[PDB]
Formats: sequence, C-alpha cells, structure tokens
Amino acid sequence: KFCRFTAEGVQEIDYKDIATLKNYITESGKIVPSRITGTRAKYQRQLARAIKRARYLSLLPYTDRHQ
Amino acid sequence: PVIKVRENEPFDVALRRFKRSCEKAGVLAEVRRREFYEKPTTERKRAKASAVKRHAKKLARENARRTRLY
Amino acid sequence: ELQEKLIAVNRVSKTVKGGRIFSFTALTVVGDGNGRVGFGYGKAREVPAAIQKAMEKARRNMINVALNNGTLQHPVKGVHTGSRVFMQPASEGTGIIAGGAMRAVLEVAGVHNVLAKAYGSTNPINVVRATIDGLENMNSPEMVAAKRGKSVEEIL
Amino acid sequence: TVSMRDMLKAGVHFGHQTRYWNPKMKPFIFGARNKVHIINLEKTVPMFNEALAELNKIASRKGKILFVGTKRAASEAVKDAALSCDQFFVNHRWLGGMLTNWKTVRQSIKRLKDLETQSQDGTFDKLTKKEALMRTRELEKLENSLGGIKDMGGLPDALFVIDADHEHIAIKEANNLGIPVFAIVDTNSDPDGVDFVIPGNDDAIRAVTLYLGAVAATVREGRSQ
RNA sequence: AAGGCGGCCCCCUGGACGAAGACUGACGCUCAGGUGCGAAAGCGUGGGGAGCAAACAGGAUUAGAUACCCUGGUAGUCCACGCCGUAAACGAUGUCGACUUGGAGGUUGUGCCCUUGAGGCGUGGCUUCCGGAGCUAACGCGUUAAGUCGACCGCCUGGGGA
RNA sequence: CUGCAUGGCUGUCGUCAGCUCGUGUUGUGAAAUGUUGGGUUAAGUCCCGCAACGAGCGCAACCCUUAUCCUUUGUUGCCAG
Ligand SMILES: [Mg+2]
Ligand SMILES: [Mg+2]
Ligand SMILES: [Mg+2]
Ligand SMILES: [Mg+2]
Ligand SMILES: [Mg+2]
Ligand SMILES: [Mg+2]
Ligand SMILES: [Mg+2]
Repeated sequence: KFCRFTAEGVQEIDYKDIATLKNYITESGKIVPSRITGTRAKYQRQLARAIKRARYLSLLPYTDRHQ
Repeated sequence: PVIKVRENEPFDVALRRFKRSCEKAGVLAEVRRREFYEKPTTERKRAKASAVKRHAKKLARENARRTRLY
Repeated sequence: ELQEKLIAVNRVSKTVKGGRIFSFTALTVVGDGNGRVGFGYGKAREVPAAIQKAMEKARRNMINVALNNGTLQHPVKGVHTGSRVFMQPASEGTGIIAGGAMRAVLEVAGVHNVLAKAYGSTNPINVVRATIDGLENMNSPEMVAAKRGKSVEEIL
Repeated sequence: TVSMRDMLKAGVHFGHQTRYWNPKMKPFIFGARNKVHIINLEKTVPMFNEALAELNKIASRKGKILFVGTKRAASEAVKDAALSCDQFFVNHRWLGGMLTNWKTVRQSIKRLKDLETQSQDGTFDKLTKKEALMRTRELEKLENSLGGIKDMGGLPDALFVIDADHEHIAIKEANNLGIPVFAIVDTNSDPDGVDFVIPGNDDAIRAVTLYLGAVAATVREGRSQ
C-alpha cells in the first residue's frame, strides 16, 4: 500500500497512542511485517520501538496468552 | 488465539476458522526450525540463498517479457 | 600464384559414448610476396581435407600490411591471449631471423629482413594471431602524416 | 518526400521508453517526454536525404537492392513497396545464413525451381491426392518464406533494414560480406554496425509507409535513367 | 578499520553523512622496523552453571565401528581480571588520488515546483543485481573494475621434503 | 575342433527415436549451434522463437489386405423378372 505516516506527515510515533497503533499488531501479539503493512524502513524501526514500549508498559500484550 | 465458537455455528466451520487462525499465526511452521540448533553461519547462508532466489525470480519475470512468444 | 605454407597439424580428439573419435586441425598461412597476408584454421577428419579447408579461409581472411621495400617500417609488438611477439626491421642481407610460426608468416608477407622474438606461450595457433595483429597495427609514414596533418618530409 | 513536417505528422519523432535507450545514440535525442524519447528531425532529414541520394545512385548503377523486415505491422507494406520499385524483399523471420550461406540458399532456390516446375508439369498425377497436397504445402510454405529472392541471382548489392535492432544478424552478415546497409534505427538500436544511419521511429505504420514511399520512389527515380 | 555487533531504559563516548557558510594554508599518501585491536577454541585465579555440549559410560547399526541413530554426561559455552595473536580472519581482490557507455533497486539527507496521495524535477554518502568498451588462459570484473595510469609497502620463482 | 580368423544369417536393446553430415556462425583453442526451449504428436511429426540455413540414414507415405461406390469380362457361379 503506502506509508500512512508519511501520507499524514506524522514525524514521530509515540507508544501512548493505542487506538491508532493496534492496527500494526496481529491478533497473536506479533508485529505485522513491512511487506504486509506497506511502511517505510524509517518508520518501521520506530513502530517496533513504540510497540516494545507499549508491551513493557502493559499497553499492548506480548501475545494472546500470558498466564 | 481464542477461537471461542458462538451459537449457530457448525463445528466444521469452527475448526476451519481455528486452523486458518493457526496458519496465519504460523505457530506450527516455527517448530520445524526451533526443533534443532542452526549455527549463525548456516542461518546466514540460508538467508542469502533465499534472498538470491527471491529476486532471481523477479529478475526472470522481468527478463522473460522480451522474447519466447510461447 | 600466391604462396602458402601450413605451419602445424594437430591431432585433437573427442570422446563419445562408444569410445573416442579422432579429428585433425590444420593451421595455414597464405601470402603473395607483398603486404597481403592471411591465416586459416581448418578442422576435418584427415590432413589433406584440413589443409584444404584452412587454405580457403586464409585466402578469404587475408589482410594488408604496409611493409617497406625489403623490410618493415618500424619495430612493432603484438599481444595475443598467450603470445607476445616483438618484431623489428633489419638491414640488407640480415634475413628473416625468426622462429616458430612467425618465420612462415613473415616470408609469405614478403619482409626479407626482420628480427623477431616471441615471449610467453609459443603455440602456433596463438602466435600466428599475435604476429598478424602486430603486423596489421603498424603505421606508415604516409598514413601518420595524413592523420596528423603534417608531411612525410616534416616527420622523417 | 523528405519533409520534416510529413515526418512529424506521421509520428516519426516518437521513440521508445527511456529505460531501453542505447547510450551510443544520444546526439540523436531531442529530449525526454513522459519517459519516452524523441528523435531529431533536424538530424534525421539530412541523413535520410543523403542516404536516398546514395540509394538512387547505386540503383542507377543497376544494383540489386534487398529490403528485409520481419515486423508484423509492416509486413505487407515492405512487399507492396518492393513490388512497386521492382526490387527484392524478405518479410518473414530472417534465416541465419541467407547472405553468408549463399550456396545453400541457391540449393534451396533450385529445390523451389524443380518444385515450381512440378506445378506446370502436372506431375501431381504420378501420385495420389495425399501426395499432391503434401507437395502443394511444401511449395506454399517454402515460397512464403524465400519467395522474394527467387529471381535475384547472387548476393544483393545493397540492403535496406526496417529495424536494425531486431535484424542485427542481417547487419552483421552484410558487414561481413561488404554490402552497404541503410537501416532504420531507433533510440534502442545500435547505430554502429551500419555505414548509413537513419534515425527516427522504427515500429509505426505511418512511419514505415513514409520510409517505403521515399525509398521506392527514389529507386524508381534512379532506375529511370 | 578488521574481528564483529539484534527486547527496553538510563549514563559516558567513538565514528559516519547533508543544504548554506566562515576559517589555517600542502599541515597530503604510503610505510620495513615498532605499537594497538583482533572470531572461536585454549590456559590461570576467583564465581556461577538453566539449556546445549568435547572427553567418558551405556544402548543401537555393521563382518568389524575406539563414529555417524538414541539416553545420560564433565570440561567448556555465562561473569570479572590476566596469557596466545591463531581462522576458508574471503571479496582467496593491500592503502590513497584522477578518468571511462548505461539500466533496474534498497537505505539516508537536502533543494525547488501548486506536495490536493511516497505528485514531479534535481542533488550527495553507503549498498545490491544485470550490462557496453576494455581486460583476462577462461571462469568472470565491469564506475564499489580484475578497464588505463600515478605514490608506497608486503609477497611469489616446480611438486614433495616443509 | 577353432562363431576369440571369418563370410553369410539371426535374436535382443528397439518400429525405441534418435544417429550424422555440408555450409555458415560463435569461442585463441579443445569445441558448441543446428539436434536446444513452449504448444503438439506415435515420432528429430508440425509450428513459433532462437546463427542458423539445408541434407543423409531416420517417421509417415510409396508396398499387401479390409471397409462405401464405378466399369469390364458371366463359367464350374446368381436366380431380379
Ligand atoms: Mg572463549
Ligand atoms: Mg549427544
Ligand atoms: Mg557407544
Ligand atoms: Mg588471505
Ligand atoms: Mg595507513
Ligand atoms: Mg556485471
Ligand atoms: Mg519441445
């Protein structure tokens, strides 16, 4: 597709956003690869960091099952 | 993945949905590579061998459009 | 009319399912006592057919050389795949001091006084091409004067 | 005629995409246009006129001009124009060795002389109809490939190539033999194997019609001496 | 730089690239001898040790198996401070400068035009695949050359012995 | 007696489909192309593309019977009338 971050001019990605960030994680808690998302390599490396921050702060689960 | 089946849903379609979810998650396909230890040397060799074929296919796709009508 | 000399005959052979089959390759050089000279490489099953095939290709691939009255114009060098030939003009009565496959090609090219030396792999098949390329790339006073805009008296 | 206005109205100025351009033919480039190259009329017209002058001179010299082109869009045109100028043509795929292997070309030429006389000799009698129709196809398909060079004698005296890039083998054979070549080269062609270079589009019905109308006219121009 | 580096955060810090500038003024390249870094394995001391796993035991195959198949299993692989400078340490291609047709990309920055959508034209660094001339014994290199030259160092002179 | 001196003959691979040559072209060269690749077939059968173009032994046909119909001659044969 196209990089929506560049389309909307989103300079930085913050982990605090969840409603517009859940679209980049699969139902199993795995990150949607770039070949499927249609995202540039500049923003994929920032999306991964934001998702990791959210996982650390219990904003996005690592996987569907935890306990 | 949670595949809790609701009412008025056949077991056949429920099991097919569960199988499709497992396939898209790729959990079954990960054991065939996590069942043994791959050396970093072997992993890098496999990665380049897969990368070489992956654009060789596209190179041939873009090169076969010049001749060989059928 | 034209003079011709075949330099070396080889006994190359192939291998097939039922055994090994034989063949012959003949290298010949043709000239006319003047700057016209050519080489041919024929492949057949016997020496007469091979040399007769090589002669026709040599005649059809003859090339012209801007040689002098009895020698060459200036010293030249020819570089091929595995042969490095160096030829230089000589004076009256010196003769053709050359060895290998160069003597025959010089004799049929008509140069009577010449000193030649080969370095590298001295196989006839490559050395003939090396010396032919060296002789074909040499210049003449008239040609160099024409290409530079000067006169033969000026560049003496 | 040689009119640049006619060339522009026919569409000679177009070429191919900029990703296929041959780097050895850029002086003949007017500028990129939507990733498509445009040739130079100011350079195409004089060279074409000089080539036509040389062609009619060599036709007055009574030379055997052969047109060669295997394009499907310019298939019937190179024949309707070769018949007009009373010359020889090849329209199907170029048989490698047509010029170099002239002994075997003449052998095939005489095969389709015995078989040609078979049609007159009513020899389709000493064999049943299956035999007859097999022989009929054997001449039909044998004539539809090399029929333009039956009444030609030996090698042609000059060559005219519809597209040099596609018919590069004919260029090489003609250069090896020593035959002058007038090839219609494009932005993706190689203008180094031909002594006469004709810039402009090579795959266009109007462009090839203009080229053939000029060539046949100048050939009849020179023949009428 | 090479060896090599992959959750996240914090502190110190090296290196690399770009628009527009300002500034010293040949201060530049290479470099025997020397210095430093340097995969893994190995050694010494002090720790730790989940999994894996030399040596070792048992089981299995085989005519035989001191091995490949299996169950255990110590050193070691994990940490700190010390020693060696060994690899197919490879791009089997030494360091630096200039020139030489083109095409299709990846990554990173900047300039301009109406940026209504990664719309369009340019412009530097790294990197990937074809490919022209040219080179090569040929495979092949091919603007990141193995194309033509310039400056320097190291190495080669039949295979064994070694 | 010697089919381990042979002629002639025969069987199998196998009616399997390949085996070669001339010219040209390519590579310094040994050598390659043709004979390879997609459709198709029983097939190197046919087509297209491709430095290949053609040819020989070759795949089929031309040879022998059956299957519709025509004419000729009618005995030792037929009884349509
Ligand atoms: Mg260690
Ligand atoms: Mg074990
Ligand atoms: Mg055991
Ligand atoms: Mg080394
Ligand atoms: Mg240094
Ligand atoms: Mg390349
Ligand atoms: Mg096929």
